Amino acid sequence: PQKLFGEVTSPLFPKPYPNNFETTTVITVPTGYRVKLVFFDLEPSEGCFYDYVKISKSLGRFCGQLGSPLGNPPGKKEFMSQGNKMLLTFHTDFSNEENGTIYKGFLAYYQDLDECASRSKSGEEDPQPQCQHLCHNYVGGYFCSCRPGYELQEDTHSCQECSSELYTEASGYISSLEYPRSYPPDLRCNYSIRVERGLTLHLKFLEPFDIDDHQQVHCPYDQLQIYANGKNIGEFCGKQRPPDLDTSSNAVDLLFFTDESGDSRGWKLRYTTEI
Amino acid sequence: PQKLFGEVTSPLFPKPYPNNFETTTVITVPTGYRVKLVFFDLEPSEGCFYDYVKISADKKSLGRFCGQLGSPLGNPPGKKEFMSQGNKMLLTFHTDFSNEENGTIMYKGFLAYYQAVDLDECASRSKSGEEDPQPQCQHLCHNYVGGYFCSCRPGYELQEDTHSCQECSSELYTEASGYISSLEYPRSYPPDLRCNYSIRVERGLTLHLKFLEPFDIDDHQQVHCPYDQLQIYANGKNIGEFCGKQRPPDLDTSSNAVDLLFFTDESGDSRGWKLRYTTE
Ligand SMILES: *[C@@H]1O[C@H](CO)[C@@H](O[C@@H]2O[C@H](CO)[C@@H](O[C@@H]3O[C@H](CO[C@H]4O[C@H](CO)[C@@H](O)[C@H](O)[C@@H]4O)[C@@H](O)[C@H](O[C@H]4O[C@H](CO)[C@@H](O[C@@H]5O[C@H](CO)[C@H](O)[C@H](O)[C@H]5O)[C@H](O)[C@@H]4O)[C@@H]3O)[C@H](O)[C@H]2NC(C)=O)[C@H](O)[C@H]1NC(C)=O
Ligand SMILES: *[C@@H]1O[C@H](CO)[C@@H](O[C@@H]2O[C@H](CO)[C@@H](O[C@@H]3O[C@H](CO[C@H]4O[C@H](CO)[C@@H](O)[C@H](O)[C@@H]4O)[C@@H](O)[C@H](O[C@H]4O[C@H](CO)[C@@H](O[C@@H]5O[C@H](CO)[C@H](O)[C@H](O)[C@H]5O)[C@H](O)[C@@H]4O)[C@@H]3O)[C@H](O)[C@H]2NC(C)=O)[C@H](O)[C@H]1NC(C)=O
Ligand SMILES: *[C@@H]1O[C@H](CO)[C@@H](O)[C@H](O)[C@H]1NC(C)=O
Ligand SMILES: [Ca+2]
Ligand SMILES: [Ca+2]
Ligand SMILES: [Ca+2]
Ligand SMILES: [Ca+2]
Ligand SMILES: [Ca+2]
Ligand SMILES: [Ca+2]
Ligand code: NA
Ligand code: NA
Repeated sequence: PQKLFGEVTSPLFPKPYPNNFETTTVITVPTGYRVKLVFFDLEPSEGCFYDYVKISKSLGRFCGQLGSPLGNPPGKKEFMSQGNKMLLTFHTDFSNEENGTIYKGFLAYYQDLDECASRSKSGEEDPQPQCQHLCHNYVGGYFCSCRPGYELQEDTHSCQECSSELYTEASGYISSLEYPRSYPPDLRCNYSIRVERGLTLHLKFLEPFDIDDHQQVHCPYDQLQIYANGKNIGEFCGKQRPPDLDTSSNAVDLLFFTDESGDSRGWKLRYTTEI
Repeated sequence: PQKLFGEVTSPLFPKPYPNNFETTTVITVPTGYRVKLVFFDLEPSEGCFYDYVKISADKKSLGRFCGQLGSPLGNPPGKKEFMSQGNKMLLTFHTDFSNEENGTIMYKGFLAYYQAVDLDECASRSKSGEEDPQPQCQHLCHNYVGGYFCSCRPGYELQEDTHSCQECSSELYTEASGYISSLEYPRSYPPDLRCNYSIRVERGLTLHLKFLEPFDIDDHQQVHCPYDQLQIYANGKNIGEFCGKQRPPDLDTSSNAVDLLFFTDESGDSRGWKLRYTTE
């Protein structure tokens, strides 16, 4: 159910616990949270065979009076669960007169984290919430966010096609995915711009340019084809920047033909207007 | 109202921002909480005079910055977390009349996110525990969603302020053998208290008594017990005004019911007293 916090009396508190008893109380804090727990007048015993409060994978089993040394006394230390569920167990054997010739009990209190905080043991072995770029530590679970562009559909894990990234402004910057790091392969991209009618576009490339090339046949691996006003104007590849050009039109289409194994760095560009 | 999370767009996003503009968006997450905020394509400038985004917590200046992302020496913010002291967040967006720098006329804007992570004053204590308002607990406290409350001494529950953790009205005991001590042994006793601990055993028995060490009640050596008094009423009548440093001796009650009473001074130096009782 819905449990902010609560109090667990050992049954009959503060009147002593009845001997011969084993009752379990189970916390169910809201799912996706961690529980907190603090306070113990019971019978000490080495290893707590006589009496013990078993509490949780297993946290511990202890017994004993508060200010008593060599009685395994638990105290008031915090201990957080990994998941939404907490488990208490109370066991008192038949004798509260152990070490005989004839204990009140215990009254405690109970009350979240995010796997982006420290990636407990690994990122790809537990049920994968992790993200390559980043994630956020919030109250109410955890969601993801990546390097800007598309918003990584429903799973929010992967950080994702180039259908139409739109741009209808005069001058802008366009870079390949994740520049200057190695470019992503196996992509058929289209960057299209239709500028306000009555202009041509002045173009100026930048370095280091990087597309894996072949010096015997130009651009078998990757291709960078440029379609002007509806027609083909160049298949570029290599490492050194091609020279500046003028379009003489008000609208264009750019496309990217990449390989299936990326070693190179990429390509970055700038475009301006002139009347 | 009810605000889990949300995003603050520079007006007209992703289309560029209109110059001559100053719009302020204020987060009001539920009270008793903190806001968290992370992401910026704006105009860099030394000191962010041209354009700047001015942002602050409860009642304190966080910062004012600007500049493009991969730009050094532009005071660029990034996506770093910054938590408020309080429940209310304050964003301010300022654009001067000129974004047209280098003869190279223009920035998309900014699209951010804010959350409502709780705060629990039992987690830490900024500079001290006794200097911040309503010091909720001396002993311990609890870290919960919606603030923090306290509780002490499994008897009474620390009246209205829920700060102090203090009275001995009637602490009852109807068991055979038990241990009784002054409050907070072996440490020094609280003075100025009129306490009454009484026990009535099932009829047909007497009670054997055995003190424990070291006994301590502030005394005077010429006339006994001026500051503190330890008066003991058996079967309804008085049996002793005891004080000093050495333990009194064992006794036999000869009754099925008794009454204890304690007269404290208003200044404690001693430690206290501990005892054990059995049946016959
Ligand atoms: C990269 O991305 C660009 C994006 O623009 C893209 O260019 C676009 O190509 C497509 C190709 O399908 C064009 O779509 C249609 O093209 C029709 C051409 O007709 C010839 O070819 C047909 C076969 O495809 C053939 O059947 C015909 O007989 C003829 O031979 C055209 O008829 C059609 O017209 C509609 O256009 C728009 C919708 O885009 C409608 O609305 C108008 O929109 C514009 C703004 O876009 C404006 O605001 C107007 O006011 C508004 O009315 C319109 O009413 C028609 O119904 C349609 O155009 C795209 O037009 C073309 N985009 C352009 C020209 O801007 C590249 O090809 C991509 N590169 C790739 C894929 O490699
Ligand atoms: C420390 O704590 C003890 C408490 O144990 C306390 O002793 C208590 O003193 C008071 C005195 O006010 C007793 O209360 C009543 O005493 C009546 C005596 O009557 C004489 O004195 C009156 C003035 O005090 C005077 O007006 C009369 O005319 C007369 O001269 C007595 O009659 C009365 O009887 C009622 O007792 C109980 C309520 O206590 C009633 O209910 C019963 O309760 C028990 C369990 O408690 C059980 O469940 C029964 O089934 C139930 O019926 C009953 O009906 C009578 O009406 C009442 O006793 C306390 O009794 C007395 N407690 C004792 C003796 O245990 C000390 O003074 C304290 N010391 C401090 C504070 O320093
Ligand atoms: C166990 O026996 C009695 C309990 O009646 C106790 O007094 C004694 O000290 C105990 N033995 C120990 C502590 O060795
Ligand atoms: Ca027992
Ligand atoms: Ca979370
Ligand atoms: Ca390559
Ligand atoms: Ca501006
Ligand atoms: Ca709190
Ligand atoms: Ca004294
Ligand atoms: Na690249
Ligand atoms: Na004391």
